Formats: sequence, structure tokens, C-alpha cells
Amino acid sequence: DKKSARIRRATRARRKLQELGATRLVVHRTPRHIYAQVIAPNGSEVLVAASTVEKAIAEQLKYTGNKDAAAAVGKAVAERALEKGIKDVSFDRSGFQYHGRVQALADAAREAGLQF
Amino acid sequence: AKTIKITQTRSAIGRLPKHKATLLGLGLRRIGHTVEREDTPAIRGMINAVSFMVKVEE
Amino acid sequence: MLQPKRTKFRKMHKGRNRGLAQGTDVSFGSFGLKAVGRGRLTARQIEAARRAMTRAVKRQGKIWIRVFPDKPITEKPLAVRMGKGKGNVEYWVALIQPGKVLYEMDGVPEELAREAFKLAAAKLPIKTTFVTKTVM
Amino acid sequence: RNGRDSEAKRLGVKRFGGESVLAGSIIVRQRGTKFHAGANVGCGRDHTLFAKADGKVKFEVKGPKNRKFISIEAE
Amino acid sequence: MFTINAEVRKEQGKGASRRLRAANKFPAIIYGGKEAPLAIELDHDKVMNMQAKAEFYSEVLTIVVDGKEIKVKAQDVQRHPYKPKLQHIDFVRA
RNA sequence: GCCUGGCGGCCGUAGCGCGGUGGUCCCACCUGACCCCAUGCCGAACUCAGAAGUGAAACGCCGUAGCGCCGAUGGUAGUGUGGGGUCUCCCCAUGCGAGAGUAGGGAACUGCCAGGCA
RNA sequence: ACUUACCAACCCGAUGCAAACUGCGAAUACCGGAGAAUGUUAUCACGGGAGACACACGGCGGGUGCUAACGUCCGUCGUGAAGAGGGAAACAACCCAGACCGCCAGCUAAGGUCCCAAAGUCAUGGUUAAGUGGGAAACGAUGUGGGAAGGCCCAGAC
RNA sequence: UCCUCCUAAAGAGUAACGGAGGAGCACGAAGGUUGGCUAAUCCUGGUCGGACAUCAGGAGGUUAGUGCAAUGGCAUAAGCC
RNA sequence: GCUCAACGGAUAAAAGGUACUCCGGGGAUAACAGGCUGAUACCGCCCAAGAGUUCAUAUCGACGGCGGUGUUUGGCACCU
Repeated sequence: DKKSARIRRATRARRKLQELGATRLVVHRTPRHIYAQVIAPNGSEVLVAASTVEKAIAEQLKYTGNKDAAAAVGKAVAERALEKGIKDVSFDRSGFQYHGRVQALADAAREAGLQF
Repeated sequence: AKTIKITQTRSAIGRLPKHKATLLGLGLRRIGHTVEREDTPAIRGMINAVSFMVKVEE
Repeated sequence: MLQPKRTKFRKMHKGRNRGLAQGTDVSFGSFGLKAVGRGRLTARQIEAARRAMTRAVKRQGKIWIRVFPDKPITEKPLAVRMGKGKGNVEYWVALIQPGKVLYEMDGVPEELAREAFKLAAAKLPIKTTFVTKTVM
Repeated sequence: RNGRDSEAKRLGVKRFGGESVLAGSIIVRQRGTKFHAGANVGCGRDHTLFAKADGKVKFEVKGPKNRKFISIEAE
Repeated sequence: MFTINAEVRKEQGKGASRRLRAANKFPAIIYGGKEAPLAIELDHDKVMNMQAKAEFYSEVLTIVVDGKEIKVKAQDVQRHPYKPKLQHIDFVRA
């Protein structure tokens, strides 16, 4: 199973970040969307979330689900997270390779001020 | 303030160290030593522990 | 003589024989020879008793030996001192408690089961009794 | 042919539940991870679990495999 | 068709049960349905000669306790290991 | 309110199996690959650019107990203390009291956020 | 390729066994925290002086032995050692009990009350006739007291 | 002399010429980290090819593996690249 | 830089005989005898397959079972 293989790739860094107790920026890449949400150190409650399924992001994009869309989402999460006093997170790539548009999303979150 | 009265009725010679400690907890020194104590479940547990060698009266 | 085909360790500790038994109902057959005494049973006593039964109720019937030895008993030879290791495995016993159905029998009348179980209970060291297959 | 055994290694639980510890204190000297490390507990190289912060020892059972964690409550 | 006169056990545990079997009785319980389980003591000899029949384990029994009647069925009997006597009987309501 | 996605609590009353259903959005399969990147061969996987087509598989949801799972009451085993016997084993008073089995329960419950529909 | 009273893997149902098996799991013990009463600080640390490092039996849990030994080796508790007194005839270690001294005073524990020998030849209801009591098993037997049933039976049973 | 299990009485420790086994090393990668992956065995199909060498699919679930004993661990892998 | 492996390592460096023997000790520890035990030994009994022309029990009694004795071979190391 592809989804289950991804989750067991995620698990080590997930449990390590729950062990350190850092607020994590969980990404989620789908073939036509990217999702990004900032989660509290208790793991239960979210703080900030942006994604391409929001029409505030989706209307200003050509196609949700490429590197431009993901850069838009990273910029959005960094902006909202700085508006809510969150400065220093840890990036949870959530089982994907840090390569494509998760790299675009995280680089875009680092340009717009979010410290990781 | 019920003050149950406790009497030692057997010797404490061949006894376990826990039971001699309990008789020292109750304050009993020799056979036929009537000693009055408060009636609380801690004291009652001590009387229960050595009930074969204390006659209690209330 | 009965003996396990292949053990895991050759010498077992003595240990004790306490409490009651597990095999208690006549399970497979219809009549049963149930232990009352404690004791232990060598493989020679089980074989002796089984030959007494098989002779007694001739080659009709069907007999189940519900106990199996599987416990090795070691002895030291004669004129050997104490110490210098554990002895050697001489025979194999089954440990019996009160309640074990030692044997079962089916396919005979009850009066032959009485007869074979009398004939074979005189080859065993434990006090024994006769039971039937009770329904629940 | 026999007659040998190793020296006894003195494993086990050194600090039990609710027992106040200093930082650095060994909680369970053990052999695999029979007990796993929880919050404020570290696992040493020989799977010795030691108190990484001060507090109270908390034995718990977590996760999908029913593992036996050992946390430390800050106290 | 069997009527088994019973009493209610005011005492239980291994002390009280072993005291109850030396007095030629044995404990039992009636559970099942929606009601609470009912601890019951039974005379021994009546139930032993009664269960020598086969119909004891198949037919609906009637247990008379405190002048009532509970139509039960004999669920499961603990027997003594090496003696012809009974330890305990579970009766499911019917 | 209903549905879907993410991250958790919880860790089988939560999992399996059999049957039914879902795609506007979401998700999955999918379409293509010269590029970013990749295969000890292969765009199968990973990755990228997309959205024609289908919900077949997958996944979710709804049923169904064939099984797994939970599980009393009672009794039994054991046992701390004191006493007793016919004493390699048991009994008595007393305190604790299972495992297995039975009746039964049972196809989860829930928090935060986000999107679609009414 | 054709037949077969023989054996039998795996799977399923039922039955047991395990110190070096565990999908379960006590009592107890141990560690930690709080609280009351009691205890001549009984606790810990430091310093002066040791002695001792042959243990024995008895209960409980075991290894070894033959579930042999007044055997041997452990764990734990008691006593002896180093503890007299009363009891078990006599009997370190078993049961009761811990001796500062005195008394021709009382009450008791274990154990006992016919005589040696202190105290019931006590009271009520049973049992055994074997001197059982006051050694010893498998097994044998119309010994004898009790209990629950059952077959036949004054259309006459044994 | 040292390691592992049992004895060992559910904390630790615990004896016997008690029951069973091992060590007196290996490794510059078999260490560090990052990224990824998941076994045994059996069934079916398939050139030489066979009970068993490779391929493909299914069942299965870690019965596998862990440089070397045994025990405890290990999927977030401590296993494999 | 040590199989100092007798692994808390006496030396850098070490095998035997003694019935020609000797001294200090020990019943802490053997040989005899006693004691405890009874595996073994001896004696007895229980079941009865069978042998005995038939017929288990005149006489024997397989496979097994339960005791007694303290007569063997032992075990222990309590007395010396």
C-alpha cells in the first residue's frame, strides 16, 4: 500500500518531533493539491493551515498541484503563522522526499520569515 | 474517642519479626498487659495482624 | 513401553506432585479407570496394565491410554558416592494426581469393563476407581 | 561437563512509580527495551533508561503495540 | 418435571462453601435473563440421585426458592474430582 | 446537520472475513515525461507537467457476528497469618483470590483544523 | 498406466505434560509517598575496641539423593549455640515460656485429673471389643454404628 | 577467569563435583548520518532446470534476520540496500 | 611488553620417593566396629497370563504391584 508505506516513512521524524516537543509544519502533497498546517507541540491542535483547496489561494493560481501552487501555500502559511506569533517551527515533510514541491513549499516558507 | 482496650494473651517468643514489631506498635510488653488505645483503622489493623495473641475488649 | 520420541533436555528436576488433576471426565470412551491416589506411574506399569486390559476384553473394544510418561527419572548406580553429577535416566514416569482418568474403554459391556479394570488396577501402585461417561 | 554460570548483572527497576528522581538517575537497568523511553527519559547505549529531567517516575502503557513507556512528570 | 427446593446463600467464598459441603449441601447459582444472578444452596443427595437421570440435563427444571418457582435449565456442573459428589451447578433461566 | 482530507487521543467492545454503496468537491487509480529528480534493468517506485476517463482496484461509509476481541456472578485452584492431621500431602479459622469456562457484550468512541453540499 | 488388510505430513475437532514453554496471573515480598498511635533513637554517620568467617536442628520453598538418612547444598523464619523453668517417660534443636533477689501467697500456658503422681475414678450423647487405644501397606472379609437410594414382596418374595 | 538460561521461592542477590551452552574475538566498514526497502516457507506458471539456483504471480505473516552462545530486545526497525 | 589461564597474579627461575621414616594436629577426615537409611540383598504377600493331558492357585508362576527384616553390597560421616 502506497499510503501505508508513506506513513511508515513519516513515523520516525514524527515521533522524534513529538519527543523534542517542537511545533511542526506538516506538509501533505496530493496529485492536485498541497496542504500545509502548523500543529502545536501536543500534536492534537492546529494553529495555522493553508492549502490549495482554499479559494483565497486557488483563484490566483493557474493549476493547484505544481511548484507555483506550493510556493503560494508556503508563503501563505508563513504569513499567517507570523500573524499569529509563531516564529520557529520544525518542518515535518510527512513521508515525501524533500525534493519537488515540498521543497518549493518549505523554501517559500523560509523566504517569508518562518524560522527553520 | 472510643478507646479500645487491648491485652496480650500469649508469649511473643517464637514469633515473626513483623509480629513483635506490631506488639511494640501497640505498646504491649508482657502477657496480661492491658493497654488502651484509640479505635482507628490503623490500630485495628495492628490488632488484626496479631489477633492470635491479643484479646481485645470494647 | 512409552517414552517420548525426542526430548528437549535429558534430565528433569524432581519437583512435586500437588493438587488435583485435569483429565477428569471420561472423554473419548465410555468407561474409565480413574485415579484416586496420588503416586506416579512408570511406563512398565502402564504397559502391564494395558496388557491386562487388552487380554481381558479380548481384541474387541477400544482402549485409550489417557496418561503418558514424559518425565525422566534418574538413578545413581550401586557403590557410587553422593555428588559427582546427576544420575542416569533409568525410566520414565507419569505424575498422577487424584482425578486422572488413567484409561478409557469403549465397545464392551460395563461388566467386562469392570472386569478388565479390576484386572489392570492390580498392576498399578495407586488406588483407583471405575467411572462412567457422564453427560455434562 | 557443567558447573559454570556468569556473574549476576543486577538488572531491573531501580526507581519505581511515583519515586522522586534527580536528573541523571538510572530508572531501569535492563537488557533489551523491555521498557521504552517516554517523556524526559533517555535510553542509554545498553538500553538503560535514565532520568533526563527531575520529577516523578511514571510507568505507562502506550501505543498500538501496548509498549511500557516510562515518563517523568516535572516535579 | 423436577422440583429442587433451595435456599438463598447469605455467605459465600471458599470458607462458607466448604462449610456448606461438609453439611451435606452444595452451592449453586441461577443466572441468565435480565435479573441479577441468584446464589442458591441445594441439598446434595436429592440433586445427586436426581442427576443420575439423563432428563436432568435436558428438561426444564423448577427450583423453589423462598416459596417462588424459577424454571431453569442445568447449564454446567462442577463435580468433585475423585468422589461421586457435586461441587457446584450453574443453572441458566428458562 | 451530511460527506471528504490532514494531524492527534485511544490501542482489537477498535481487527479480520462476507455483502452493498460513493465520486459535484475531496481522494485514489489515471494522462504524459524533453525538462527538476529516479531506476544496481524499467517514469513499476520516486519525481515533475497535467485532467481526458473510471470509481474496477484502492480508500471511506453502511450492513452482516463466521471468527478474532471484551467479559461478569458463582464455584474452583493457589496463598499471607494462626492452628491441626493419617503429615513426599492435605484440613481448619481467617484475610486476599485467580486462570480457564458460562450468561452476555460486541462489528468502536472522540478532539482540533480545512474543504464540498444542504 | 492398473489394484491395495500398511504407514503417515499439513489442516480441523477433542485430551494431557514442561525448571531451561507463556497469547494469562495471584497471595506474599520489595521499593516509594502520606497519615495516627506506640517504641528508653529503636535510625544514620563518624571514631575507639572487638569477636567471628566449623554451625546444628525444626517449619515452609527447592536442588541433589531413592520426595533414603540425625544425608548434602541453598532461600526464609524459629529455637539451640549463648536460655534456665513446665510439658513430650528419659530427650540441645519439638510444644509452652524467656530465670535481678526473697516468700511453707494467688491466677494461668502447653500439658493434664484411677494409683505411682498435683488435680474430674465429672456431666450429657454416641462409637470399638480389637487391650484397638498403645507400630506397619497393597489386598482380603455376611465384624459393627450411621446415611441416601434401588430390585423383588402377603395376585405370597428370600 | 569471563558471558547466557534454569535452579532462584513474581525487586536485587543466592549454593552444590546441580542441569544446559558459549568466550579469550571480528569489523576502517560490519562504525556515523542521510534517503529508501521488508522476511522464512509453501502453492501455481515458466528454456536448459532437477526436491531445492533465476523470473512472474498468489498464500503467509517475521515461523526470518541480527558477524559468533543463550536470553531479553528490534518494524519508528536494532534487519536489508 | 604476561594461556602471570591455579585468570586478585606467592619466585625472573622448581619434579618425584619413603614400608627407614619423623614431628604437630584431627574423630573437623578414611580403613574396623557401632549408629542413621534401606537403594541393593534376603524373606513374605497381592493380581493372575500361562505351564501342569483337562484344570490359573497339587506344584510352579510371566508382565506388574505392596510390605517386612537389619542377615549382604552400599550411602552418610554422628562416636572413638
